[PDB]
Amino acid sequence: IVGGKVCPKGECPWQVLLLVNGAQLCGGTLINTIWVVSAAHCFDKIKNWRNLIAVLGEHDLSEHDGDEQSRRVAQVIIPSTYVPGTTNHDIALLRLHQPVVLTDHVVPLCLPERTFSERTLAFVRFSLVSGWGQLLDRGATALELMVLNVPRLMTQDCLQQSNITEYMFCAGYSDGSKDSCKGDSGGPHATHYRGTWYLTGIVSWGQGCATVGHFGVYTRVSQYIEWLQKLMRSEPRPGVLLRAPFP
Amino acid sequence: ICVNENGGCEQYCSDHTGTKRSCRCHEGYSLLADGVSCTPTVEYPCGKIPILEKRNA
Ligand SMILES: Cc1nn(-c2cccc(CNC(=O)Nc3ccccc3)c2)c(O)c1-c1cc2cnccc2[nH]1
Ligand SMILES: [Ca+2]
Ligand SMILES: [Cl-]
Ligand SMILES: [Cl-]
Repeated sequence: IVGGKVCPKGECPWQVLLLVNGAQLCGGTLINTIWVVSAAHCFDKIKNWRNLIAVLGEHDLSEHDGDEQSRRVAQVIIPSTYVPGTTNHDIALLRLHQPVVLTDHVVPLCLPERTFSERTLAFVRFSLVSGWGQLLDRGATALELMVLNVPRLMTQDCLQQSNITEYMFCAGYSDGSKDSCKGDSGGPHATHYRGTWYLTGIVSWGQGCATVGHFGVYTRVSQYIEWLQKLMRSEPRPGVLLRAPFP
Repeated sequence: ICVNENGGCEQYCSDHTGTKRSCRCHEGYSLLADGVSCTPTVEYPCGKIPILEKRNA
């Protein structure tokens, strides 16, 4: 996150940190005790699928304070329509090997109904994007969980103000001040409505961050609700990586 | 209608045949008798921030 602030500890309780061999991979979003939503691209290069760790209740990466909860990733589910090294259908559903324990510091974000998400949430101007990504373009990553308020653009308006599909949306600023960025991917775009927070977006990717004349690109989660819901009701299959048809 | 003002619903909303409308609530919530409002039924419902909820309790 560029141009953001520190998320006070426990105020981003749905935020997930993904690790590979102890190394920062990506972000994620907790939607249930065993389910995490992330970005498909995060997994393009995964060699040993068995070394994937999800961390909940994380905040300051430099310390252990005891609120942290680590789980192995038992399943990574990706839409069939996703092509590695691209942007379209940049979504992933992760199954935890064991449920996390809900606490003050570990809470899931509401996965909304499609209709609600479409007719209502999609019109809430401002939403919150978070992560432990780069603080700066070509910069170091954050030790402390960062958050950023970003406005959402209609796709028409996005293009005017500038490959955007119906599976994406634009959010942010073009002045180059404020953006989500490398290391943030798979993180939540979280939208408030009537005292509750919802999963509207996933930090995808693009060229740079905080690139003048550009807007941040996010996976349009509303497009995936039914797909996600069906998967969550399904029995685990052997092998970590699973390609599931979309729609 | 659900398309307008969210049908007055705090959360989820379904249109029915006629001038009929049904509000709903996410798991870990219950619908109040006003037929629009949702209240938590659990300690840690989704999309709520405990330290902030407690800060106002
Ligand atoms: C760059 C970049 N690299 N990863 C990355 C993070 C984790 C695993 C993999 C491995 N996947 C792979 O290499 N696929 C692939 C496949 C074929 C060709 C090239 C790449 C990449 C990112 O998240 C970004 C990223 C940029 C960006 C800008 N603004 C907002 C967010 C942003 N995120
Ligand atoms: Ca820590
Ligand atoms: Cl099944
Ligand atoms: Cl495997």
